[PDB]
Amino acid sequence: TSEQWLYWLHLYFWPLLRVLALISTAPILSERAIPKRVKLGLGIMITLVIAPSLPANDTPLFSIAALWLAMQQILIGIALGFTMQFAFAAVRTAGEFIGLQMGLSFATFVDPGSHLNMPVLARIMDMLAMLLFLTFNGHLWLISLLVDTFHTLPIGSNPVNSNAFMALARAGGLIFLNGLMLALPVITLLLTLNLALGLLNRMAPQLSIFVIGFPLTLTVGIMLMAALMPLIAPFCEHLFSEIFNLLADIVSEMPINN
Amino acid sequence: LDAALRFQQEALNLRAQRQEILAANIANADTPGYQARDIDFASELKKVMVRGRVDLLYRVPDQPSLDGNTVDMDRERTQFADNSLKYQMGLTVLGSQLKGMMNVLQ
Amino acid sequence: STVSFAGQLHAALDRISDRQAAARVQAEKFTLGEPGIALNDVMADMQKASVSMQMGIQVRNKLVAAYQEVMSMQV
Amino acid sequence: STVSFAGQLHAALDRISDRQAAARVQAEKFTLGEPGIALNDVMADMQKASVSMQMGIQVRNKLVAAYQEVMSMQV
Amino acid sequence: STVSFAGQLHAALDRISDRQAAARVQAEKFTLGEPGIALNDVMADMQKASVSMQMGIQVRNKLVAAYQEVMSMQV
Amino acid sequence: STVSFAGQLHAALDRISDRQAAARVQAEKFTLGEPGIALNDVMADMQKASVSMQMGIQVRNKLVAAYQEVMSMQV
Amino acid sequence: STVSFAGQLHAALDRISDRQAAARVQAEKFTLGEPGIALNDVMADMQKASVSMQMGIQVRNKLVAAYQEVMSMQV
Amino acid sequence: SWSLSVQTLVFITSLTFLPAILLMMTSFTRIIIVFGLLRNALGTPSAPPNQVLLGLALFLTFFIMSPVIDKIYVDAYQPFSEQKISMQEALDKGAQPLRAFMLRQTREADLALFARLANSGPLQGPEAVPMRILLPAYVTSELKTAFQIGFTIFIPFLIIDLVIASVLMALGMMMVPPATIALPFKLMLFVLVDGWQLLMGSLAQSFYS
Amino acid sequence: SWSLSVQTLVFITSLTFLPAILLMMTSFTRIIIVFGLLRNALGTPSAPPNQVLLGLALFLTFFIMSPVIDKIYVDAYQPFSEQKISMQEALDKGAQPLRAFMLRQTREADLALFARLANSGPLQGPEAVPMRILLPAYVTSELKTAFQIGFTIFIPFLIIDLVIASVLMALGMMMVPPATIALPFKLMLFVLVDGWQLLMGSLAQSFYS
Amino acid sequence: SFTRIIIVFGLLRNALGTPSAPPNQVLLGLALFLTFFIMSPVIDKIYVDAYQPFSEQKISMQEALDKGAQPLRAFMLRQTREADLALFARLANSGPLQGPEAVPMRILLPAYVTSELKTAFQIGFTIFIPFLIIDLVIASVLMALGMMMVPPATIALPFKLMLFVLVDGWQLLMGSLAQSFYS
Amino acid sequence: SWSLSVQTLVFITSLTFLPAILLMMTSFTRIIIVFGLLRNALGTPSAPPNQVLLGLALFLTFFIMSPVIDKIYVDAYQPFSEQKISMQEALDKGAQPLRAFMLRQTREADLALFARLANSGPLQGPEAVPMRILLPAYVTSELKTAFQIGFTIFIPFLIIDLVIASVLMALGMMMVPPATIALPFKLMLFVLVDGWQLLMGSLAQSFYS
Amino acid sequence: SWSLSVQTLVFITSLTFLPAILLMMTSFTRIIIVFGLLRNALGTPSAPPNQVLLGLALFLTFFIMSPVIDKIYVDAYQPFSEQKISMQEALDKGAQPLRAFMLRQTREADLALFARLANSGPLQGPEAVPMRILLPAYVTSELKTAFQIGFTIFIPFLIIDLVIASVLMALGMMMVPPATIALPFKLMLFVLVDGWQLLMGSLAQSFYS
Amino acid sequence: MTPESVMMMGTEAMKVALALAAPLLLVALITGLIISILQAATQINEMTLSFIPKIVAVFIAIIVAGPWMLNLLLDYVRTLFSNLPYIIG
Amino acid sequence: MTPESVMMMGTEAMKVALALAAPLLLVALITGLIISILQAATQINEMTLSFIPKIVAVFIAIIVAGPWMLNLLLDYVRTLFSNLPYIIG
Repeated sequence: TSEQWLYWLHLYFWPLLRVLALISTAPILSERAIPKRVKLGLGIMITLVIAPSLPANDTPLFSIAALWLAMQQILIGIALGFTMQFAFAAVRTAGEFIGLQMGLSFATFVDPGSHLNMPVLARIMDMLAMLLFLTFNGHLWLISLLVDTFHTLPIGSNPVNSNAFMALARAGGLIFLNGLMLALPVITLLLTLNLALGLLNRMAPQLSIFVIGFPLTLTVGIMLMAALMPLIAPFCEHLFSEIFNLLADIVSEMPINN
Repeated sequence: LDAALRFQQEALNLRAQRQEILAANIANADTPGYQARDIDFASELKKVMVRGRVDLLYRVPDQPSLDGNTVDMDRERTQFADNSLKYQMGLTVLGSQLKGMMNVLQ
Repeated sequence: STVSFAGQLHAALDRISDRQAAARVQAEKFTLGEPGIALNDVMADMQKASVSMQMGIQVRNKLVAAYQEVMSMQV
Repeated sequence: STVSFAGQLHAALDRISDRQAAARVQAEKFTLGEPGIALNDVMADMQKASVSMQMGIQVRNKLVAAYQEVMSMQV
Repeated sequence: STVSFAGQLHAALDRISDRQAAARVQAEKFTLGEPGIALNDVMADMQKASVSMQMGIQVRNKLVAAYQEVMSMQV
Repeated sequence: STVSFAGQLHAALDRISDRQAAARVQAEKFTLGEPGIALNDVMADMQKASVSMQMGIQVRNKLVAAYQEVMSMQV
Repeated sequence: STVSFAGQLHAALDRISDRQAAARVQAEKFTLGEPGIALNDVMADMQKASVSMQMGIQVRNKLVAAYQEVMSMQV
Repeated sequence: SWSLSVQTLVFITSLTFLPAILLMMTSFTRIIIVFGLLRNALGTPSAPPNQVLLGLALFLTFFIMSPVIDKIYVDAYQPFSEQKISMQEALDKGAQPLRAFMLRQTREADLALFARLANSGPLQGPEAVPMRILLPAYVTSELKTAFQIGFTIFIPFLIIDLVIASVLMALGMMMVPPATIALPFKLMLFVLVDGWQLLMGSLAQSFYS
Repeated sequence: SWSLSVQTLVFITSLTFLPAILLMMTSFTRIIIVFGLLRNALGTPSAPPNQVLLGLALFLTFFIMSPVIDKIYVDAYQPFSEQKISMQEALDKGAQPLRAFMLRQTREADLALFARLANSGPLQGPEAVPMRILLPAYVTSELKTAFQIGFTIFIPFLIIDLVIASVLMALGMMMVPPATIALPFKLMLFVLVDGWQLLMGSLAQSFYS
Repeated sequence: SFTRIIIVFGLLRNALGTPSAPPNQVLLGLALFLTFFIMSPVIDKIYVDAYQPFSEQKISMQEALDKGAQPLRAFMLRQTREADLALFARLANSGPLQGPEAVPMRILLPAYVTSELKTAFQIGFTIFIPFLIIDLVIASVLMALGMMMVPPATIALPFKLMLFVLVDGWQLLMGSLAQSFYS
Repeated sequence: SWSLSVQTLVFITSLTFLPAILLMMTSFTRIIIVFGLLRNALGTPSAPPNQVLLGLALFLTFFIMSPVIDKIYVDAYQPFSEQKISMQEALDKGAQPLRAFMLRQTREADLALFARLANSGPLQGPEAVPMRILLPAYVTSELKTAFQIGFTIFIPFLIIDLVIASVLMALGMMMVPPATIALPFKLMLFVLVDGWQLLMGSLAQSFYS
Repeated sequence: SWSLSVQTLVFITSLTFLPAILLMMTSFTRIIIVFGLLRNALGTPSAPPNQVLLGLALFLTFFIMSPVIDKIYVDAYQPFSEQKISMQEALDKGAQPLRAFMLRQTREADLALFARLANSGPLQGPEAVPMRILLPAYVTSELKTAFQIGFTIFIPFLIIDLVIASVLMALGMMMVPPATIALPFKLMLFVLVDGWQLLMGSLAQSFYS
Repeated sequence: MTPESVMMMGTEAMKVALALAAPLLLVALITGLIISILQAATQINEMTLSFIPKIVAVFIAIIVAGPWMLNLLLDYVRTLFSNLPYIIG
Repeated sequence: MTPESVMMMGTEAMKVALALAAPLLLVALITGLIISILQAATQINEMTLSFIPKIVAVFIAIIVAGPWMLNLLLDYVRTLFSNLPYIIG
């Protein structure tokens, strides 16, 4: 219990720091609903299971010259959790743009301090994707990849290489790509509807989409997205797997590149 | 309330009074015809507990002396030592009650 | 009849004040040499006054903590 | 039936209170001059009562800290 | 094999308890009238046991402080 | 005349400061070996100065708490 | 020149540091056994350095609170 | 009886449990929820929560609970002062008016749920409910009542908002923000009705029906 | 009297109760509510909340209360200097000017509400009202006054918004955000009128008349 | 317990618009009472098999621990998602586990907290879905009528409140949590 | 003088009162309100409030205050460093230059209003106004000046909005949303004119003229 | 040097200044403004800034400052570790690469203004300018550059808006809302050309040049 | 509080809403109808020629309806807050 | 407060708004009507052919009416704020 331990209690601190970074940044782990004590205790109580079989020996220098080590762990956590947010942003884009088609957002068109559309359709699909994530192996693969980072990039004087934050920067990237690739059928069908009801204006310029168009397009959008709700379930697979691969890639890109 | 210290407080006051009585005994251990006095601690304590805020009984003498004096010094020495010890005990008991009451509090 | 918590607080503070006044006047009356008053009673009364004042302080602290915790929430 | 947290705390407080009351009765008897009771028993029992009350106070502090730790967090 | 520092704390507590129990049984045996055991030996072992117990208490205090501090980092 | 809160605080702080200056001068003269000044006077005056300063500390702390509670109000 | 908040603050922190260093050198020489230095000198200067440290810490806390209050108002 | 041991040890802890449990046992749940919801209507906060609404709710709850406090006073305190009552008989003497007061406000179905999920055996009468059952049931009933009051308060300001919006865009003012036009009308409506008296009086009188 | 214990024990706790009860029993409720409502008009914050509006309000209410505080000084602080007065008659001596001020500001029927709901007995005169009934009455009446002032504040900027939108609509401007054009004109109307002086001064005048 | 319940309450307050329920007091207190009612059987079994024997005879802080742990272990195992144990056994380098009992505390705790988080969020998002339905319908109706930029959140909030009170919301929620918490 | 008690007591309290009262007493009010209003134009916020505009405003006010703070330094910090001045004449020696600075910006009539609502007697010269009068007058004058600068800033972007709208209507853009069309043109106008340089320069040159 | 005192004051306080001062000292201002502006085009947010855009800017600025952080590491973290360089030459050696980085992006007349209003005398060379003058000048220059980049990004989406509106209105679609038609076209332009990689690469290249 | 009660409250609210918005909406509709009837038959038209007539119509209607719509709204609001305590059970 | 007084303030506000807007709406409607009359008699048109005439008319009106409009608005608002204290009761 002395420093014969209490500097071997320096075995817990760095892995705890990395696990805590991931928890504070991860998609499900870092939700404001969880009491802060639960997240902290989960970090401590994961590292206690992972800390043995982690041969770590460093020093919390006074006026830390090894804070650049602490940085390292924090950064790796930011790598793992935050990137997994891209998969949600995608749908939080897709569904949002779907509203931007029907009628829901003409307040956001010509000008304000109130957006009012984030509550409407983006939070439908984003929490639907929340559940799709969790239902696997959602909560867990992030933690397993964190342990894998412990084993591939444990603790070192060369923590992070350049040319490797572009990977995450131009990664999304696939935020726009996948948001589209999901919302494309709905957008295309409502484009057809909008152009058709516009062509009605050729027979009579009085038909006034404000009067005719919006009630039609709202029903079309609601019914159609009801019909194309299940299409998300396969897409989320993609939407997570590829991003995992990216993380996996960078996690396994870093050791052979160091 | 706060009459939970009343018993030991009145006991300690009666102990002080008995100290005064016994010191008077020692002082007048030579005056002719003194007829040494005392008080019954138990009875006076009960009397002050039942009603609140002390007859000077006469210590029954042994060994006459022709000066009328009846202070038999050995009895007075033993009783004075006993009273002093009981007074210190009362001090310790009151101290413990007040320590406890102020320990529970802060 | 009605309680008027301010009235109970005033009563408690008056009880503490009068107890301390009794102790202070008895110390006055002892160190001034008046007969009667004994040192044991003086010390006991001083200690009782200290305990009552400490109880007042602790009750104050709990009431103030309660007030500031009720007033720290959002309507 | 149950653990009855309220009942358990009541039982503990009763144990402490009856211990102190019995010690005070023993001191009552000794100072009043009853034979039987001895000085060494009086002091030992009063010290044991002090220990039990101190245990109660420590448990009180830990439980109050626990309760206030639970009630501070957001929901 | 493994250290499992909760096991180290258990070992420390067992050491403290065993030392106090040894001192207590030595006082037991001596006051019982058992020949052999000396008075200075009894008192010295009681002294050492007291120091070890305060060792344990100080370690307790600092571990509780450390835990109450690691539960304050915001996450 | 008028109130001028600032003037009242200025006067209170001058009172605290010159009370302490009197206590400091008393200590100066006593330690320098002058007639008159007694050790009871020095100790009592130094304690009075400490009590007055502590009262100032408490009043300041409550004023600062009130200020930072008033100007954390959301308009 | 000008008030030079950076240069002024640097000079103040240097004053704190060199007072601590002077106290530490004095204590070093005292415990090494070097003649001269008296014990009261060591204790008094160590406490003076500690008070300088505390004043610096309080100034820092107040300035950090001020900065974080100013840099949080919505514009 | 207790002997200045546990007494004044249960007093201080009673005071530490005061601010949460006792203030959320009596009222000041309903009052605070209703004021918060009222403040969502009528536009922005526009009233210093931790300053005026909390204090007004404290005064209101004092007045509402005053008969309960007087009954507790007369039946518990003075009999507890010096004679025939000491902190066990005092407990039921001081609880009985409070338990009756909370029973009168509980939904007649929350007690059912909490008694059935606490394995409680059949209940003979209103007096057989244990405090353990009656606290959370009262809390849930109080939350329901507060939200009911909340919608009923929202209604007229919803009326103002919708009528202003309809008039504006019917007149052709297609995209002038109706909240900005409406906010003075919300305040006007709530001041001509003398909204604060109606609200606090209705809350108080609802809280004993 | 009290003895440098409970005296200086009531003092520190009084300073604890200061920031809420004392700043919301005198003024600074009407003023801060008017300032916040004014800030809802004219668009965005345009004045840092915790700093300039709050500080300006604190100064302003000190300035309104300076006569009442002067009378409280004369009737409490000067005599409380060692002589004939110590925190027993001093209490109501220092209350009376403040009670007179609050009564002079309260609604003549909020007193009725908070009296009738307190089971209070019939009142002979203004002096017979207690602080108990006086506080919530003053708070509620002050909220009414603040909302009346706020409605009057929202009037002219409502006028500007409507006239701007109507001009745009007549010119055929189907989809222009009239708020964007109207905001500089809101400030316009608020500076040529010299709005800050007028509003600060009118609050002060309304507060005693 | 008291993580799942408290998370569900927090999410429920995320819906229904504004919080307007005093967290430090009412939701915390209700969650604490509800978790006590849930654990009355577990607490009873721990008491009967530890405290009565740990009191003065044949058990003292040596078998007290496992006698009091077995009930808590059984309760925790009955609640764990079956895949978290897999992860934490596969990362603790522990070997194959023959039965339900074979999992130790060092494995049981992180799996239990992860499973509790998962269950709490499944419940909480299922609770959101109807209130976002209300947002959808009200926004779409306002847009259909052409109410250009009327702020649909303000209109939705009272409708969310009656949605949550006509459906007998608080009783149904507390009852569903208690039922789900032993199934 | 003071004796290292109240010294280092009033120092720490002065530090606590720094962020709010001192900053809203010297400058950084005009600057920050003008930055907020410029942010209102040009479309969305599109510049982080909590970090960058606050930092730039702090730097601007430091640069503007450097003559004032240098006078305060030469008049206190040298002569307060151990000789003939110890935090009694330090206060007024330091206040005088700041007082002159604040007087140089106060509107001629705000002082009048706040003096007339203090019942202060006649004043002889600018040296006769006390800090009590001088704080709120300076604050109100600063708000007026900030709003005037706000007009001068909104003018050109209002021109762009209206000219884009008029072109779009004449061309026959039935209901194109001209705001999205005008935002990049607003940014273009503000970058070619070199608007950040010349804006902060204009504020600075305005602020002491 | 400093003595177990101030060290771990200046460090913890520097960590306190980190998020605002140090992040807006280097980058993440230009990137964040450009990202927000790009979000203004393409319609609504559709990118959760609290979740994604801020982190993307954070990663991008890490990449951007990899060279300056590498040079800082070489100049300080090797020598300053345990030997021969102690927090005085370390400070200037570690200031040199960041200061060159900022000076390389600052418009050559921002520094002019901020020197002419700090009353700084002659500045001998580019290295002679202090951080006092370098900070606000760098911030203003970076704001200019961010607005330029945002304007260029607005160009093509403005073109798409006007061409789509023109097609709709010419083909006879009298009064269709061209914005909802244009939004998917905005996406198509932005994804077919692989727009994100182009944007981050162009920013990265232009940031140091 | 059964859904019958909430529907009753909602129907009351809707009819008082139409009562409060009846004159202004109806005169706006009437002025639009009149200016459109005049719009053809001399089919001249630019876009509106009708916004200003609607403005003055709403002006006069607010002056005329005026008192009673505000009084009817006040009656509904005061009645609703007054029966607030009784609708719970 | 009484509803009589709020209606009084409201009508005063409506009449100052109407006086404030009268030149602009007046000239807009006049020029629109003139171009609509001339719309026939060469019935050629694209949509309006009146937008620019309306804009130049409102330019002329804001220049020539101008100062009295702003003076009337300022006097109204100054009087409103001046008598604000006296309307509470």
